[PDB]
Amino acid sequence: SELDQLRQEAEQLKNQIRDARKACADATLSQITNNIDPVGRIQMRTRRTLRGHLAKIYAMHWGTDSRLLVSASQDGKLIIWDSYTTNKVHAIPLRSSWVMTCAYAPSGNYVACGGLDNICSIYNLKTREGNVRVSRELAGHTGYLSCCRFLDDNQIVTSSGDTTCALWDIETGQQTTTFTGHTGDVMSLSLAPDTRLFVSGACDASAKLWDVREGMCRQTFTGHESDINAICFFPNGNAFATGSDDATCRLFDLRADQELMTYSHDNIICGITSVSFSKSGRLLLAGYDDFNCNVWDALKADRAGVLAGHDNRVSCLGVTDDGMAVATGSWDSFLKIWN
Amino acid sequence: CTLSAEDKAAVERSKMIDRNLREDGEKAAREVKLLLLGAGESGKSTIVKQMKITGIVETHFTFKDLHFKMFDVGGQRSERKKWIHCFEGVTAIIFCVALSDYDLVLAEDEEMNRMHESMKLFDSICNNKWFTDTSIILFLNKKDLFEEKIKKSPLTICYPEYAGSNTYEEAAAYIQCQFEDLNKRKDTKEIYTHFTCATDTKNVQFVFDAVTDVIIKNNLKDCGLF
Amino acid sequence: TLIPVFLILFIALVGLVGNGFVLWLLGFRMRRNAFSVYVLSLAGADFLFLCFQIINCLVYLSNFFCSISINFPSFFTTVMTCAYLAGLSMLSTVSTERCLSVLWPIWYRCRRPRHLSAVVCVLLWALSLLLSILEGKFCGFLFSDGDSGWCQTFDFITAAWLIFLFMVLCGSSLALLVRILCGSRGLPLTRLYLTILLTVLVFLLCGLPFGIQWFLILWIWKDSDVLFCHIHPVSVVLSSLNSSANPIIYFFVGSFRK
Amino acid sequence: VQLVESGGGLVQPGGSRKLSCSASGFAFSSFGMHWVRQAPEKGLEWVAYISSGSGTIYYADTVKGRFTISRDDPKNTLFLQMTSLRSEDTAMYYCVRSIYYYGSSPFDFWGQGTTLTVSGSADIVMTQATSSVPVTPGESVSISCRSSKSLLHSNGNTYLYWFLQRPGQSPQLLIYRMSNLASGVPDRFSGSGSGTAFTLTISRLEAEDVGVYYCMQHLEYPLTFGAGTKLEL
Amino acid sequence: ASIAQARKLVEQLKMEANIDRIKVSKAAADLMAYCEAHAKEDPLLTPVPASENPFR
Ligand SMILES: CC(C)CCC[C@@H](C)[C@H]1CC[C@H]2[C@@H]3CC=C4C[C@@H](O)CC[C@]4(C)[C@H]3CC[C@]12C
Repeated sequence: SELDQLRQEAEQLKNQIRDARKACADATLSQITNNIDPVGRIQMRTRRTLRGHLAKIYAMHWGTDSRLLVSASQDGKLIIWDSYTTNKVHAIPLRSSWVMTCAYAPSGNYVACGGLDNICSIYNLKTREGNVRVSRELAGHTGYLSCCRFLDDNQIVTSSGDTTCALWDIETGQQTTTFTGHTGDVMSLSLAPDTRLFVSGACDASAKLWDVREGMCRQTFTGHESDINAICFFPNGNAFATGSDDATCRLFDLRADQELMTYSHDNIICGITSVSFSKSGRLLLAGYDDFNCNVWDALKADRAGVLAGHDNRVSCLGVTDDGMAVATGSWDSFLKIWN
Repeated sequence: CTLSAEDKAAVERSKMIDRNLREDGEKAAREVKLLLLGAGESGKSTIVKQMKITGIVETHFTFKDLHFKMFDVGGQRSERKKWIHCFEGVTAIIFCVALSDYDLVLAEDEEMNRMHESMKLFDSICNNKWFTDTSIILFLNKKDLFEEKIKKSPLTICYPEYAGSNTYEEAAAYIQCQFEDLNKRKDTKEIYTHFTCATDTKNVQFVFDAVTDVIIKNNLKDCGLF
Repeated sequence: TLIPVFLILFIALVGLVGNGFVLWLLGFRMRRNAFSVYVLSLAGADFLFLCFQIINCLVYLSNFFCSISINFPSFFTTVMTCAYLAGLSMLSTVSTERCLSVLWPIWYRCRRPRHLSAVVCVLLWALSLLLSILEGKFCGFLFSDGDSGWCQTFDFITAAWLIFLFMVLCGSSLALLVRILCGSRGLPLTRLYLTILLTVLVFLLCGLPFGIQWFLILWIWKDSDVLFCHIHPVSVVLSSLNSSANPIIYFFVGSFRK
Repeated sequence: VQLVESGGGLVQPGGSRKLSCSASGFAFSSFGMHWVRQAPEKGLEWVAYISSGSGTIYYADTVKGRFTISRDDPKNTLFLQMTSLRSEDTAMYYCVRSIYYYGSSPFDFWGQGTTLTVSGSADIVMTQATSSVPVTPGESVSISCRSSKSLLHSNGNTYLYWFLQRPGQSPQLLIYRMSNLASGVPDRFSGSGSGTAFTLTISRLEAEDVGVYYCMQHLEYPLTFGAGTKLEL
Repeated sequence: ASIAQARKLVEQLKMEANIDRIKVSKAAADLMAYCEAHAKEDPLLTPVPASENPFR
């Protein structure tokens, strides 16, 4: 059986990568970063409460101008808020009520949402007709859209539930690059600050670092045990942190190909639903299923506070690009802005 | 007062947007949502054609001043847990089992049956965390082909512990009770089991009666009586 | 008679805190159904009634201890009566809404107007206000003078209105109970039946007797002067117990049970 | 996107005439509306403002309580009802479209106008330092407009607008909120200015920049224009 | 054809295994150095004064 010798070839390749990583790591993050004095406690007050969603919210994304944010929900509604003055800038009605993700374009002219209808539709905010209309429907996946993020006004990567990430091209309509290699249910997605790489998480507890330019899986990170739910880069671009269903949040590293710290706690027994990083990268914020977000000192693995404000499961979370505030959505249908 | 003219018009634009979200939520909270489930070729398409006249498939039908939405999810060949937590708060579940598939072993992994996979599916859906109060409207499909297939072959192939003389009544009642036994909690949920065929003329009334019971419970929940 | 006055002061302060928290929560920081309008207006009537109970408590306590001998205005009892009648009418219409939710389920889900709760609240408040200001005018609390002979005929018809509200409460509760215990399947029978009886017994034992003794006993007995020294403080304590228990029954155990 | 305006013409003094403006091509139910008039030789002058959903209506103090603005949402048609047509209401009536959310560009699309020939001390006044500037093409120009009160609100937005009227054409929008270009306007235009002092800097002028340039404030109501500077070749 | 799938998987592993990695302590120092050098421009660690808070 040539498949058996091919499998033992792959097994010794696993062995080589395992001892390469083991010889690669000498000191952890916590041994060399124990000597920095900790933050301590952080008291973030709910500065705003954006209400107007009626069913559960699974998605949120901040603007690059750090003032407008978009949010998606199961009442078929995509709402752009003015986070300073709680005003609803726009309210987009969706053709499919089952949406699991949303993005807000870096230029600010587009939003994209997609869900169980296997289509990450794209909506045009800036219109001469005054209304938000749908511009392109990106129908090429056979599993549900778990994440879709804009690279540019014309390019968008779409994580999907059919194990496949896909670089798209909004002008034509067709996926120029297809990213395969995960074995179950790709759940999340995070773009590099230079937007030339991206990571993704799946339900085989593996985080794969990709390459937008050619379309290959450059690295693979396996340190979890349960299904990865959300993922995020460190702001420097060299590291990323992820969160899975085993109440464990891990900070992996691109340039060393390694896990740096585990941000688990002995008291937490519910799955992370969303993660994000602060502007300096000092804080890691993780949404949770026990209804409240937890802030973590990213360099000491200490919980620096709890953003307890929600009645139901925190589903989505994000820090602004100026680092000013944190918006958390939840299943009780209330965005809260913390500062 | 301490606002501009433009920020004043922004505030009233947001108030109009609030108003339209309120109307659309009141419209969408008075319609009945049903999650249609089942195995492969269980007769789900048959009852879609009965109640009517890629990705998720949604069916709109109305019946006696009640507007229904029925969400077929058979095309979702993915992990069930994520998109099944997206489906809580649904009024009822229409679960489809074909009676005639008791002796049909599965087309893939030939050691395994349709009926025991349908039992495994029913156990996972009924004992779910997200469906602890949801009334399951079980539909038992193809009674006619079950008659011409139980006149010739016994049900002891699928249920050897069954002890009956292979007629229309007791074999169907045994497999009905075998499906009903799959609850851990028989006091929260209410399972509504029906027998039907493609020729059967009125079985949307069964769904209507089950959702009228669920609507009574939700009307009492909305009046504080829970 | 000092300890009934202290008791109604304590129960009225508790009812103030409960109805104020209900008013803030349902007015600003929570969503409202088509049913929470009734709870909000019942808490408003409740707040008005127990504020006037505190000030009628406090003027008596001042004239007892400090000997200030202040005078409360004569038309404050009219608005206190309006608050009490509006509170009992909210109780009756809550029972009627629960009965219509069960007996007509498809109508209550799909075809109920969204403004019906506000329309019913405005009509019942206006009718209670109308009969209270009419009683205050024709009986000597409004515009400084009144005749007892035309006071009695309208005080009896307001007592008849109270009895009509009580029988509407009982009829709707009985219809709801027979429809649930006869033809229902998936419901929590026991807690629902106990809460229906709790609402009816709280109504009969607490809200109704104060109106009966002011509206009706005061005139029919003709010897109420000896009775008032004992009957008038325990009855208004009972109505204050209704007032402090209405937010707990109709909002707190309903929604804040989680 | 077109706003064709009907009605208008030669009327009698003290008469009545309903001017109309039928929108077609956009979601007119989500747009605020204005009427802005100009005299045959003076600058522009704001008339009224009805918003989306007809909730909020202001008027010019010259004609408050005598005009009547009214929108129709299903048919997408805008009305101005005028009664007792005095002789100071001979003007060119423009149907202006505007929309107010964060990042929006009010006063962007204007109607073709309609002529109607007929035979306030706290208002922030806009002063234009000239009315005619002779400029050769390819030359950098600076048009100045002066306020009477600081237009920098506490939120940060400086509600100053720069319009343009080609001779024979309807007005367009160039600069909204003192520093932001409109869409379709070439990037050679650049307005800037501190509190009460504003300069619109045209650079590399061509033949299509010849016209009259208006500075409107939008801090308060009424909206007040400057005189306008007719650029010439 | 599982032979093709296993061959594609093993070519993916043989191109992934031949990469160069830095020491983990160097990366840890780089993460800590970015967090030190950008700590002033972070409005979430320290409570920024309310004049330049845009959120109340
Ligand atoms: C007819 C007029 C004179 C009666 C005035 C009644 C006054 C005192 C007040 C007291 C509390 C008020 C209610 C408080 C709550 C609301 C909820 C709001 O969404 C609709 C109006 C409604 C229902 C108000 C109606 C008017 C009301 C009952």
